This record gives sequence, structure tokens and C-alpha cells, in this order.
Amino acid sequence: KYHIIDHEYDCVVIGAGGAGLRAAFGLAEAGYKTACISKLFPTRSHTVAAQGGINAALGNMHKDNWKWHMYDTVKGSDWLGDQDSIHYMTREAPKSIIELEHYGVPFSRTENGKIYQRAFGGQTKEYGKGAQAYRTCAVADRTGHALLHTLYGQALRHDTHFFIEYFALDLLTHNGEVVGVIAYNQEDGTIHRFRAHKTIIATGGYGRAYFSCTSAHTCTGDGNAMVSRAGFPLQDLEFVQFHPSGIYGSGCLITEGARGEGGFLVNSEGERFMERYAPTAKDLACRDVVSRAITMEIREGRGVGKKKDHMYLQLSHLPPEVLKERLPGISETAAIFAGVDVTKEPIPIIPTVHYNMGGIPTKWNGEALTIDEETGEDKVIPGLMACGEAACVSVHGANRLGANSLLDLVVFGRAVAHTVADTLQPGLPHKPLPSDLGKESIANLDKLRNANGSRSTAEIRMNMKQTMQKDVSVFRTQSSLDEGVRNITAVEKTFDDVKTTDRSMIWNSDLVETLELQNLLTCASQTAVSAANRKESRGAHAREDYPNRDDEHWMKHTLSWQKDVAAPVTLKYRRVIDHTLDEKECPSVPPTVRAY
Amino acid sequence: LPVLPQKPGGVRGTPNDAYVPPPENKLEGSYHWYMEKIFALSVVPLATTAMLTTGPLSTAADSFFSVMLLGYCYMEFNSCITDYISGRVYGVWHKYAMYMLGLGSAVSLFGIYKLETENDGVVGLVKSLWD
Amino acid sequence: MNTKAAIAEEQILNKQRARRPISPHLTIYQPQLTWYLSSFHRISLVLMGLGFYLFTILFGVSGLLGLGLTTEKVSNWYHQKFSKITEWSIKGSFAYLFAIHYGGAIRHLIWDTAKELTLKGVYRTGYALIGFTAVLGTYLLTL
Amino acid sequence: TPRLKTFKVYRWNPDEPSAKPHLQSYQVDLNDCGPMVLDALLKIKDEQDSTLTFRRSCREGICGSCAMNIGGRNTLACICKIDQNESKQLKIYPLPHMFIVKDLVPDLTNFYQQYKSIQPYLQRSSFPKDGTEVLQSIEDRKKLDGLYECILCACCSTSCPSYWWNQEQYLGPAVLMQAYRWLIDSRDQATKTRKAMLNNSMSLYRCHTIMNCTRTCPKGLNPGLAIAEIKKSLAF
Ligand SMILES: *Cc1cc2c(cc1C)nc1c(=O)[nH]c(=O)nc-1n2C[C@H](O)[C@H](O)[C@H](O)COP(=O)(O)OP(=O)(O)OC[C@H]1O[C@@H](n2cnc3c(N)ncnc32)[C@H](O)[C@@H]1O
Ligand SMILES: CCCCCCCC/C=C/CCCCCCCC(=O)OC[C@H](COP(=O)(O)OCCN)OC(=O)CCCCCCC/C=C/CCCCCCCC
Ligand SMILES: CON(C(=O)c1cn(C)nc1C(F)F)[C@@H](C)Cc1c(Cl)cc(Cl)cc1Cl
Ligand code: SF4
Ligand code: F3S
Ligand code: FES
Repeated sequence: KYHIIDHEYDCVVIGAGGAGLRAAFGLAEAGYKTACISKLFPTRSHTVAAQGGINAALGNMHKDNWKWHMYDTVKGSDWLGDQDSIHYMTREAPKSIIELEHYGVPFSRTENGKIYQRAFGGQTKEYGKGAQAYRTCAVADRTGHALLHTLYGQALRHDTHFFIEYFALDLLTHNGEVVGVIAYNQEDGTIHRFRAHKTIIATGGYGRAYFSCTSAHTCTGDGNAMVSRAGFPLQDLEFVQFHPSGIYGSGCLITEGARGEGGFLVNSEGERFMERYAPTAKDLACRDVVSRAITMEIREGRGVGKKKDHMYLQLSHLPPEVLKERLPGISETAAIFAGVDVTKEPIPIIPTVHYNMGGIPTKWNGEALTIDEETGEDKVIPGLMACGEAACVSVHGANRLGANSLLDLVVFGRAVAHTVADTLQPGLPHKPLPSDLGKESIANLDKLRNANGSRSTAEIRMNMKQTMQKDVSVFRTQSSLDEGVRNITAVEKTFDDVKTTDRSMIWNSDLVETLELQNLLTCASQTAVSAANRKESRGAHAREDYPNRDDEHWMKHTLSWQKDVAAPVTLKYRRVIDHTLDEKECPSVPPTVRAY
Repeated sequence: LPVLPQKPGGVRGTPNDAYVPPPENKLEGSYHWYMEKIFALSVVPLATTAMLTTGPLSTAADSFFSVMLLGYCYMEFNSCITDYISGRVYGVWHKYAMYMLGLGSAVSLFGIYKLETENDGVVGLVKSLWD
Repeated sequence: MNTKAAIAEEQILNKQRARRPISPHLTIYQPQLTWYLSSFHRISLVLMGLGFYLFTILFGVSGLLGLGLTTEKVSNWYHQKFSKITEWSIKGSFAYLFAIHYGGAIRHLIWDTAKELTLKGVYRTGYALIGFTAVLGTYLLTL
Repeated sequence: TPRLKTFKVYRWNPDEPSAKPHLQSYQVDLNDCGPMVLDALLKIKDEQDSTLTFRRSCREGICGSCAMNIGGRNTLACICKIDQNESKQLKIYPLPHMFIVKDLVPDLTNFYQQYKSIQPYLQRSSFPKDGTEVLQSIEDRKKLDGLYECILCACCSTSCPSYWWNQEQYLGPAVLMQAYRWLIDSRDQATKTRKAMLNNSMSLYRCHTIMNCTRTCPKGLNPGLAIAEIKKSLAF
């Protein structure tokens, strides 16, 4: 028997990354009483690994209006992004970086004393017909590193109650509304109950459901599985972005900023990727036209390798004074894990899982959505909000543009703090509920702790990662996808005989890594169902059997429901927004054929 | 020595409290850092012009050397008291060992008065037991 | 009186905080040249400081408790108690404990102006000290 | 032919606290492992004893969560290479002189309370008029290099003998470099209050310049030079 401890707040934020930290002192400054439950220390998250930039139209180099920035985001998304969150993110993009410089983010500076901006791929000028524009606004090659350590320091200026190393288990729902979250103290072994009015989820992606991913070790989907256990849908789970710059074996990442400054991929034959399997734009293109330019190139026997299945990216043409000033982080990362050289000899390259352009469906102001059972229209869940990588605002749509994911955290963490300030009065009585609230999520903690079966936790986790790499690949068809749904159901039925050796409550790291396996099977049994039910080729979802893009029948998102593991998955759809927040301020952009 | 009751495990509270610093007390802060460098810049040259000579030092020059060498040996034991006999653990037995260095360094100043007027000097004593 | 009942958290955590051990700090750390040469600097001044507070208090108490003690009478009492080894064990140990504190004091003068504080200069003004205690230390032993 | 090392891991178990902390030894097949120590600590947890507890997040060396004592020095366990030698062994310890929670997990609670006291945020008073950013020249930007790249791993604090004993009062070399990052920032109009919490007996002046911290920093920083630049700042 466990003893529960009760808390009582106004707004509970789950997660302390880049968009959970921005929405934590955004609400504790307005006059509320917040809490920021985290599993790690705040400057340990996955947003410390970001090394690109934050795209903004600040002006400091050449000339740039945010309306050019908006068209480059809709064109690089295959018109699946809602064209009013694009209008809202790029309009509040110059205002959100100047506010980040006043907090104390040490930016690289130019000759007159303004912020330094490099160039990335996809972003042009003069509405797609022009040159490469310089809008990246970046701090050498440690941009995500110097962004947490400023946002965490500013979060200590205002009184925010951080709850470090608390594993959150499930959501608390009474008659179809979220009234708080139940957590688990790792240092002590006590069960806590947080009660609030507006619960905000910023947990992050589910990248660790695959075999070779670039994500962290803790980067599992615990926000998308807490929502799916309550009976609420997830949106666009079949768009997974594959990176073309992942090291063999380990899965680590070299940035595409090296390709933005003159990185050239050299295959075994030494011929350049321009006309064989490549678009007219050489290397500064989307993240999917180059991964398809690599996945079939190593298959056709043109790449380097002992097993002929990798590449290398040349950085030797640059001057030595340009590497050691702009990218010192890659000069030490490829010297340890790859272990040949960075400057005089190139480094191996494999396609790895990078980013997830899906999750909880929200609006442009942060509040989550579901659909009505008979009319098919949207509906707002009362209390549940979401922001960051674990929320599908569809700013990225079908393909995330380069370095738009750090602008995603700053703008849509700032907007979450503003919409609670328009609805919630500071200081309100909480309704009396029964004391058995959350008793169905403590009995799951005890069933996975007193376990005795035939398979261990590290044996079932190898059958899931191996299955998701073979079948849900870069190239998919309707003969291996239907075997990928059939195999992922067979691994979930063997979760009833999982085995756990540690029977303590103080730092049971065998329990915590078993609850992360229960959350991964819920985000992996809906990716395989949704990917085998879209007969189309857009974005990062390329079907071999249906090689044509649809603008008449398949311009709609995909919602999915699944209660627990070993339970059937259903699907419904919702319509994509094609209008703007205001017609006179910016006109809408009509769909054309996408070609770079 | 007796030991004051300590914090249970090193810390008391949550990671979002703060360590409130003691106020500015410059006579053991930056001004104590001046006196440790004045005495250490005066025993380095004077010990060099006491190894190059060939006999007893001049009686006015030796008193300057033998009172700068007491400050260099008092400021050392002031740091071995503050590091090991702290006031967290022992309490009032930190300022009792500081008082023992009080009348153990003023009687040691009387010994320099009975060495430069009667005998030849401090460095004359060290040459006498040879080395 | 709902969140100020988090003092029921401090009464269960502080019973678990009393059974925690301390990890070993000495006897597992590897020997480096940073924390060895800085230990012989503080060992040198403690032993030579006790050899300065025990020869000056002796003349100070004789000035108040009247006995009379010339340096000749001290020398004839110190040269008779010991002989051979002891006099060549005190003389050989204290002569090397003075050269490592003389070269140590000049080393800490450079480090207090924020010079030679790179990792290259720490191992450069530390190798020139080890040879220095083997040259000037023996010259004080033939005198 | 399998090669076997012998990893010796410090072990404690809090629900049986009457037992004493001892070392347990495993035989890791060296062919089926990675080239790092973290890759040989996860293989023990899966195919062998699963009650081994430790912290790991990113396997890259930029998070600062695998801080332990491998071989005698303090380093990060995801970037330390294993000696390819099946004859010699290896001893894995936690950070020295910390209160140990379970196995290799210290209690870094005093370390987080000390980082909050140095006020790590910008304290400017009057911003620009038109609403743009704050001007800062390039030579004033170059002063910050080598100071903002710290990852807060506390491998330099738990190697200093002056911090081993007096850790409830002395801030340590990891915090005192972050008190220097805000002292030489050009856009900071509050510096007469930062040099008033270090002007007592034990916040800064327990540094005896026994430079272990610079020796065992796995990012190549200089936390010992940035303390002897504060002492010149308070004096002159
Ligand atoms: C992995 C990666 C991503 C990346 C990148 C390079 C790498 C290696 N480079 C980028 C770049 O150059 N430009 C760019 O625009 N984006 C780049 N990215 C992507 C980007 O970094 C991420 O998408 C983004 O930073 C994610 O941030 P978010 O705030 O969404 O999430 P997080 O940083 O992972 O933090 C989540 C926190 O949630 C807490 N948590 C998680 N689960 C729980 C549970 N169960 N209970 C309690 N708390 C929980 C964690 O503490 C975590 O800190
Ligand atoms: C055993 C003495 C007990 C009294 C003091 C306790 C020990 C203090 C240190 C004793 C060991 C080092 C001092 C003596 C070693 C020097 C060798 C020596 O004295 O032999 C006699 C020799 C005679 O030769 P000269 O004719 O003078 O030179 C001819 C020039 N060509 O004298 C000398 O070498 C020079 C005398 C050295 C005086 C140094 C003063 C020692 C007292 C130190 C107390 C604490 C000081 C701390 C360090 C000070 C420097 C930072
Ligand atoms: C690293 O050396 N040791 C220090 O403890 C130290 C040395 N310095 C310069 N500073 C410190 C720190 F404690 F402040 C210890 C290990 C040795 C030591 C001890 Cl245990 C006791 C004494 Cl009296 C002298 C000495 Cl040599
Ligand atoms: S300054 Fe160095 S030793 Fe200290 S936490 Fe940072 S990397 Fe570690
Ligand atoms: S080892 Fe310690 S004494 Fe100073 S030089 Fe480093 S903080
Ligand atoms: S685990 Fe991230 S640094 Fe070793």
C-alpha cells in the first residue's frame, strides 16, 4: 500500500525543455501559481543538442520581409500546414528573437554590432525565384545549448516551483475534462497528485521507437501516450523525418550547417549528386529529397563502404579558419565516434530517424482538440493544452523546414502564456472530487513492479526497434506495411509476460524503463496503422505503389484512437485550414507543383 | 572536541531554495588577501640576501626579516584553522584555537626581543645548529 | 493549508537522508602533479613553522620566567642529545623541505597575477621546481 | 574467441541499509560492445544484473549526466574509451565525497542551491528606444569564449580538496566560473552587487590554487584561471 500526497496549483506544466521552460515563466510572471514537473534537470533535455539556428527576418543582413519567410514554410510543407499558424509564427518571429537577446543569450555579432545570420536550405528570397537568403540568427554551433542556460536562468528570477525528477504517469479526468496529473517521485518512492485548471504538455517526441535514431536515451513519447490513454486522439503520426547526416553505428548527428557552408557529399565513384538522382538545387534543399537521393544511391552500388551502405560528406575544401570559428562542435564530435578526421579526411554517413511532425492536435493558440461524434467538427478539450515537439500545430505539416523547430518553441510557448491570461482568474476554488481519483493508474504501477514472466524488458524492446526499421522505412509499399502491422500486434501481445527484477521504490530504474516501453508501444502501433492507410506521396511519406501527390482526395490529416496496448486502432480525418488570420495583411498561397 | 548537531545528509530543503550568502566582511575578505601577499613579497627577497652573505646579518636588517617571518607563519596557521576546525562542526572551539594563536604569537614576539638585544640574531641561531 | 503540507515530504525524506554513505574521496583518486606539489607546499610550512614557534617561545618564556638561555647553551644541549644518523637525518630532511618551499613561494607569485595558469604552464613551472629542489637542496648540505 | 574484461562497479542498496558499500565484478564480452564505458554499462544492465542504476541521457558528451570516477579521474562515461586489453581490469566509482543515493547516483542538491545564489540572469536597467537588440562589439564578444560552454557536470567541483570538506559554504570551481560569465559581460549594469557576496571568508577565498579542476574538465575549459581573475577584480 502506497501513501499519496496532495498538491494544489493553478497551471501545471509537464516538461522542462525549450517550450516547457518558456511557458513556465510566462505564466509565473503574469501572476499565477505554476509548477514545472520534469524527469531530468532542466539543462539536460534534448534541446541542449540543437546546433543550427533560429530563423527570423530581423533585417541585419541584406533585406528580408517576413512575408518571404512565410511562403518558404508553406512551400516546404506540401501544403499540409495550416496557413494561419504559418501566418502567426513568421509574423511574431522578429519580435521573439530580440526578446531572446534581452534575456542574455550571447549571440554572434557582426561588424557594426548586430546579430550574425548564416544561411540554411529551403529559405530563398523573392518568392522562391531568387538567391539564398541569410536568415538564421545563430550563437556558433551551440545554439540549443546557450538557449536552455538562459531560459532556465530567467525562470529562476520569477518564482516558479520546479519539481525535478518526478515521473508523470497518467492524466486525471472526471466527466471529460482534464483536472490534473499524477506523478511518481523517483528519489523517495511516493505518489503525488497535482490538481490544476490548465494542464500543459511539452514532453517531446517518440524518436526512440526506431533502431537507429539521433535522439536521446530519455527521448520517448510520454505525452502522446498519456493523452492516448485518456481517450483523446493523435494527429499525423505517419510523417517521420529521416536525416541524411547520421553516423554509422552510433546514430549521432553532424549538422546541416556544414552543408550550408560548402559541404559536399562524395560517393565511391566521386561523381557529384546533381543530375543523377538529385534536384536542380544542389545540397541546400529539403530534408527528404536528399534522403531519397542517398537511400537509393547506396542501394544501386555507388556509395562507399565495407558493406557498401554509407557515404561521406567532404569538408576539406573550406579554409581552416572557417571551421574552427563557426563550427567547433563538429570538429570534436566526428573525431571521437567516427574517429578518422574532420578536416583532412571525411566521415561516414547513414540515414537516421530525426524528427516527428505529429502528435497532439492543437489550434494556433495552444489549446488541444478532439472531434465531435456525429457532426465531425472540432471541439476543445477543457483544460488540456500542448506546445513544443509533442504537439501538432501543423506549422511543419508534411516536412519540417531547416531550423524552424527552435522558432516553434519560443513563439508557441509565448502564446500559451497569453491565452491562459485571457481566461483564468488568479485564485479559484477547486471542486471537491472523490479520493479514489487516479486509483487505476497506481494499480498499473504495481502490476509492472511485481512482474514474473519469460521475457525481460530489454528483450521485448529489441523486437520493436527491429520491426519498425525494416517495415516503416524511407520507402514503403502495401505488402510490407501490412506485415508491419501484423508484426507490431504480435510483440504487444507478449507484453503480458514482461519480467522485472528490482522490487524497490527508491530509484527503481528497471521500473521506469518499463513504463517507457508501455508508452513506446502506443506510439508505434498507430504509426504503422496510419502509414498503411495513406495512398499518396507527399512530404516524408513516399509510397512506391502510389507515386503521385493528391490535392483533391488526400489533403486531410489523420486522427487515431487506441486505449491501451493490445487494443484495436480506429481512424477518422479532419480538414486542413487553407485561409489566413487576415486577408489584407497577407494573401493566401495557392497549391502548385512542388519542385526545388 | 565536541561536535555540534549537523544537517541530516548535507542539505535541508528542495533544489529551488537558495544559499543565502553572509554579508560583506572585507577584513577577512579582500583585506585579508592583501596581508597574505605583503608578507610573502618580503620573505622571498630577504631570504635571498641572507644566503649570499657570509656571516651574521646586520642587526637592523635582521629584525625586519624576523618580524616579517612571523606574519608569514601566522597567516598559514590561520588557514589551517579555518579549513579544518570550522565553525559548522565545532562551534566555540573554533575561536578557542584562534585565541591560543593569540598568546602564542605575542610571546613569540617577545622572543625576537630577547634575540636581537642579547644574542646575535634569529638567523645566527639557525647557522649555529648548522644546516 | 494544502501545499504547505509538503512538510509531510520533509519528514519522510529526512529519514532516508540519514542512512546515506559518503563516497571515498582519498584512497581512490589517482596521483597527479597538481595535488601532490600543492600538498608539499603546506606540509613544508607546517613543519618549519613548528620549528619557528618552538625556538622563539623558548626564548620568550626565559625572558619572563627568569632562567637565562644563550644560543651557545642551546647549541651545547642540542648537539649532545643526538649524534651521527639523527644529526644527518634532521639536516638532510630539513634541507630539502626548505628548497621546495622557496621555489613554491615564487611559483605562487606568478599564479597570483593570472600568468602561467594554462594547463601547459602548470606542468612547466612544476617540472622546473622538481629539478630545483635537487640542486639548491644539495648546495645547502655541503655548507 | 571472446575477450573478457573485468568491470568493478561500486554497489549500494538503500532498502537493506545495514549492509556496507562494496564492489561487484562483471565479465563483459569485449567483442559485443561499443568503444565507450557507457556502452559497457548498458550491456551489463540488459544481459546481466538489471538492478544497476545510473544516469544517462544523450551518449554524446553535451548533456553532462554520466559524471563518475572511471580509473581515478572524474570524466563523462559516454566519451571515455575502454582500454582494449582483456588482462587488466577497471574500477568504476561515483563522484568522490558525495552522499550516494543508490549505486552511482550522487545527491546533487547542494550543487543546485549554490547555482541559484549567483543570480544567473541579465540585470540591465534601460533597454534601447526603438525596440531592437543590444549592441555589443566583436572584441567584447570574444571575452565570453570558454565560459558559456560549461555543461554543469560537477566533475571539477568534486575533484577539489578544498570543496571535499567545506562544501556547505564554499561555492566550488563550477559555480565560480558562472559568477565570472556575468562579471565580464559588457551588457550588465549590476556588478557592484555581484562583488559583494564573494567578499566574505568562505565563498571565494578557499581557493588555494591546487589546480585539479582544470586538469579534469572533459570539455577543455579553464575554471581555475577564471577564479584568479575574480581575485584581481576584488582587490584592484
Ligand atoms: C535531437 C536533435 C534535435 C534537433 C537538432 C539536433 C538534434 C541532435 N538540431 C536542430 C536544429 O539545428 N534546428 C532546429 O530547429 N531543431 C533542431 N532539433 C530539434 C529540436 O531540438 C527539438 O525538436 C526540440 O528542441 C524539442 O524541444 P521540446 O521542448 O519539444 O522537448 P525536449 O527538449 O525533449 O524537452 C522535453 C522535456 O520533457 C520532460 N519529460 C519527458 N517525459 C516526461 C515524463 N514522462 N514526465 C516528466 N517529464 C517528462 C523531460 O524532462 C524533457 O526535458
Ligand atoms: C634546524 C634549525 C631549526 C630552527 C628553524 C626550524 C627549521 C626552519 C628551516 C630550517 C631548514 C632551512 C634553514 C637552514 C637551511 C639553510 C642551510 C644553513 O643554514 O646552513 C648554514 C648556512 C651558513 O652558510 P653562510 O655563511 O650563511 O653562506 C655563505 C654564502 N656563500 O646558512 C645558510 O645557508 C643561510 C641561512 C638560511 C636562513 C633561512 C631561515 C630559516 C627559518 C625559516 C622559518 C620558516 C620560514 C618559511 C619559509 C621561508 C621562505 C619562504
Ligand atoms: C590536497 O592536499 N590536502 C589538503 O587538504 C590541501 C592542501 N592544500 C594546499 N589545500 C588543501 C585543502 F584542504 F584546503 C590534503 C589531501 C593533505 C593535507 C591534509 Cl589532509 C591536512 C593538512 Cl594540515 C595538510 C595537507 Cl597537505
Ligand atoms: S566547468 Fe568543466 S568541470 Fe565544471 S561542470 Fe563544466 S565541464 Fe564540468
Ligand atoms: S582544484 Fe580547487 S583550490 Fe581552486 S584551482 Fe581548482 S577550485
Ligand atoms: S551521457 Fe550525455 S554526456 Fe555522457
